[PDB]
Amino acid sequence: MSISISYSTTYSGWTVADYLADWSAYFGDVNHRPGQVVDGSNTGGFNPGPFDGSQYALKSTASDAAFIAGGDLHYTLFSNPSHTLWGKLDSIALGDTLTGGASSGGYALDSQEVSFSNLGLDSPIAQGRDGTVHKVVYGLMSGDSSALQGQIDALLKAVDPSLSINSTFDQLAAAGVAHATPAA
Repeated sequence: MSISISYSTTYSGWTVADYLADWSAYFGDVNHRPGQVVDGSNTGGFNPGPFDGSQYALKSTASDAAFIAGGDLHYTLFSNPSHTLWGKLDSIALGDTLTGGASSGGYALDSQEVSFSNLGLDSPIAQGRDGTVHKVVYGLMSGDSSALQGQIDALLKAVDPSLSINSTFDQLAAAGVAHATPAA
Protein backbone atom coordinates (compact mmCIF):
# COMPACT_ATOMS: atom_id res chain seq x y z
CA MET A 1 0.00 0.00 0.00
CA SER A 2 0.91 3.64 -0.59
CA ILE A 3 2.74 5.94 1.85
CA SER A 4 0.43 7.44 4.50
CA ILE A 5 1.15 10.59 6.46
CA SER A 6 -0.47 11.69 9.74
CA TYR A 7 0.05 15.32 10.80
CA SER A 8 -1.13 17.67 13.53
CA THR A 9 -3.20 20.54 12.08
CA THR A 10 -0.43 22.86 13.35
CA TYR A 11 1.53 21.90 10.20
CA SER A 12 -1.38 22.08 7.71
CA GLY A 13 0.40 24.80 5.68
CA TRP A 14 3.99 23.49 6.06
CA THR A 15 5.77 21.46 3.39
CA VAL A 16 7.23 18.05 4.27
CA ALA A 17 10.79 19.16 3.40
CA ASP A 18 10.38 22.20 5.64
CA TYR A 19 9.07 20.09 8.55
CA LEU A 20 11.84 17.47 8.17
CA ALA A 21 14.64 20.06 7.91
CA ASP A 22 13.20 21.92 10.93
CA TRP A 23 12.65 18.87 13.20
CA SER A 24 16.17 17.62 12.32
CA ALA A 25 17.66 21.02 13.30
CA TYR A 26 15.76 20.83 16.63
CA PHE A 27 16.70 17.23 17.37
CA GLY A 28 20.25 17.97 16.32
CA ASP A 29 23.03 15.42 16.52
CA VAL A 30 23.26 13.00 19.46
CA ASN A 31 26.85 12.17 18.46
CA HIS A 32 26.27 8.41 18.40
CA ARG A 33 29.61 7.69 16.67
CA PRO A 34 32.77 5.59 17.17
CA GLY A 35 34.49 6.64 20.42
CA GLN A 36 31.45 8.69 21.55
CA VAL A 37 28.95 6.14 22.96
CA VAL A 38 30.07 5.56 26.56
CA ASP A 39 26.81 5.77 28.57
CA GLY A 40 23.04 5.99 28.23
CA SER A 41 22.77 9.58 27.00
CA ASN A 42 22.77 8.91 23.23
CA THR A 43 21.95 5.20 22.77
CA GLY A 44 18.18 5.27 22.34
CA GLY A 45 16.37 2.00 22.95
CA PHE A 46 14.44 -0.86 21.40
CA ASN A 47 11.01 -2.25 22.24
CA PRO A 48 11.13 -4.95 23.40
CA GLY A 49 14.91 -4.91 22.96
CA PRO A 50 17.59 -5.22 23.94
CA PHE A 51 18.92 -5.27 20.33
CA ASP A 52 15.78 -5.84 18.22
CA GLY A 53 12.23 -4.63 18.19
CA SER A 54 9.05 -3.38 16.65
CA GLN A 55 10.36 0.08 17.63
CA TYR A 56 13.65 1.91 17.97
CA ALA A 57 13.28 5.31 19.68
CA LEU A 58 15.65 8.11 20.58
CA LYS A 59 15.33 11.40 22.43
CA SER A 60 17.46 14.44 21.55
CA THR A 61 20.28 15.59 23.84
CA ALA A 62 19.75 19.20 22.57
CA SER A 63 15.95 19.49 23.05
CA ASP A 64 12.82 17.47 23.93
CA ALA A 65 12.52 16.32 20.26
CA ALA A 66 12.38 12.61 19.57
CA PHE A 67 11.58 10.00 16.97
CA ILE A 68 10.24 6.45 16.86
CA ALA A 69 11.19 4.11 14.02
CA GLY A 70 8.62 1.34 13.64
CA GLY A 71 8.78 -1.99 11.87
CA ASP A 72 10.83 -5.12 12.42
CA LEU A 73 14.23 -3.77 13.33
CA HIS A 74 17.54 -5.37 14.31
CA TYR A 75 20.88 -4.02 15.54
CA THR A 76 24.01 -6.07 14.89
CA LEU A 77 25.99 -4.42 17.75
CA PHE A 78 29.54 -5.89 17.49
CA SER A 79 28.69 -8.51 14.88
CA ASN A 80 29.80 -8.29 11.22
CA PRO A 81 28.61 -6.00 9.70
CA SER A 82 29.02 -4.19 13.02
CA HIS A 83 26.66 -1.45 14.19
CA THR A 84 24.09 -1.98 11.45
CA LEU A 85 20.42 -1.17 12.00
CA TRP A 86 18.53 -3.31 9.47
CA GLY A 87 15.23 -5.05 8.77
CA LYS A 88 11.81 -3.61 7.96
CA LEU A 89 11.19 0.12 8.48
CA ASP A 90 7.45 0.71 8.16
CA SER A 91 7.18 4.07 9.92
CA ILE A 92 8.95 7.14 11.27
CA ALA A 93 7.06 9.16 13.92
CA LEU A 94 8.42 12.62 14.77
CA GLY A 95 7.56 14.99 17.59
CA ASP A 96 8.43 15.92 21.18
CA THR A 97 8.42 14.28 24.62
CA LEU A 98 9.24 10.60 24.21
CA THR A 99 7.44 8.39 26.72
CA GLY A 100 7.37 4.70 27.53
CA GLY A 101 9.76 2.11 26.17
CA ALA A 102 10.18 -1.65 26.58
CA SER A 103 8.96 -1.65 30.22
CA SER A 104 5.67 -0.02 29.06
CA GLY A 105 5.36 -2.35 26.05
CA GLY A 106 5.86 0.54 23.64
CA TYR A 107 7.24 3.98 22.98
CA ALA A 108 4.98 6.93 22.27
CA LEU A 109 5.37 10.66 21.71
CA ASP A 110 3.31 12.84 24.08
CA SER A 111 3.31 15.44 21.27
CA GLN A 112 3.35 13.43 18.05
CA GLU A 113 3.58 15.96 15.24
CA VAL A 114 4.07 14.05 11.97
CA SER A 115 4.32 10.39 11.05
CA PHE A 116 5.25 8.72 7.77
CA SER A 117 3.94 5.16 7.51
CA ASN A 118 3.72 2.41 4.87
CA LEU A 119 7.32 3.25 4.00
CA GLY A 120 7.84 -0.35 2.81
CA LEU A 121 11.59 -0.13 3.40
CA ASP A 122 13.37 -3.44 3.86
CA SER A 123 17.16 -3.55 4.17
CA PRO A 124 19.01 -6.85 4.44
CA ILE A 125 21.87 -7.31 6.91
CA ALA A 126 24.40 -7.78 4.04
CA GLN A 127 24.07 -4.13 2.95
CA GLY A 128 25.47 -3.15 6.36
CA ARG A 129 25.53 0.58 7.10
CA ASP A 130 24.93 1.30 3.36
CA GLY A 131 21.36 -0.05 3.75
CA THR A 132 18.54 2.45 3.25
CA VAL A 133 17.00 1.65 6.66
CA HIS A 134 20.35 2.34 8.36
CA LYS A 135 20.94 5.56 6.42
CA VAL A 136 17.42 6.83 7.12
CA VAL A 137 17.51 6.16 10.88
CA TYR A 138 21.18 7.09 11.43
CA GLY A 139 20.52 10.29 9.46
CA LEU A 140 17.86 11.25 12.00
CA MET A 141 20.18 10.32 14.88
CA SER A 142 22.95 12.50 13.41
CA GLY A 143 21.15 15.74 12.38
CA ASP A 144 20.64 14.89 8.70
CA SER A 145 17.12 14.06 7.42
CA SER A 146 18.29 13.90 3.75
CA ALA A 147 17.96 10.12 3.48
CA LEU A 148 14.44 10.16 4.92
CA GLN A 149 13.50 13.09 2.65
CA GLY A 150 14.75 11.19 -0.41
CA GLN A 151 12.64 8.13 0.44
CA ILE A 152 9.49 10.14 1.21
CA ASP A 153 9.88 12.02 -2.08
CA ALA A 154 10.21 8.78 -4.07
CA LEU A 155 7.23 7.20 -2.28
CA LEU A 156 5.01 10.25 -2.85
CA LYS A 157 5.84 10.35 -6.58
CA ALA A 158 5.10 6.60 -6.95
CA VAL A 159 1.50 7.22 -5.78
CA ASP A 160 0.82 10.69 -7.19
CA PRO A 161 3.48 12.41 -9.40
CA SER A 162 2.13 15.86 -8.36
CA LEU A 163 3.24 15.30 -4.74
CA SER A 164 6.73 15.82 -3.36
CA ILE A 165 8.52 16.90 -0.20
CA ASN A 166 7.68 20.51 -1.24
CA SER A 167 3.92 19.73 -1.07
CA THR A 168 2.03 21.04 1.98
CA PHE A 169 0.50 18.59 4.46
CA ASP A 170 -3.02 19.79 3.54
CA GLN A 171 -2.08 19.28 -0.13
CA LEU A 172 -1.10 15.68 0.72
CA ALA A 173 -4.41 15.22 2.56
CA ALA A 174 -6.37 16.61 -0.40
CA ALA A 175 -4.56 14.10 -2.63
CA GLY A 176 -5.61 11.20 -0.36
CA VAL A 177 -2.21 10.23 1.13
CA ALA A 178 -2.43 12.13 4.44
CA HIS A 179 -4.79 12.90 7.29
CA ALA A 180 -4.87 15.69 9.83
CA THR A 181 -5.06 15.05 13.57
CA PRO A 182 -6.31 17.54 16.21
CA ALA A 183 -3.57 19.89 17.48
CA ALA A 184 -5.53 20.99 20.57
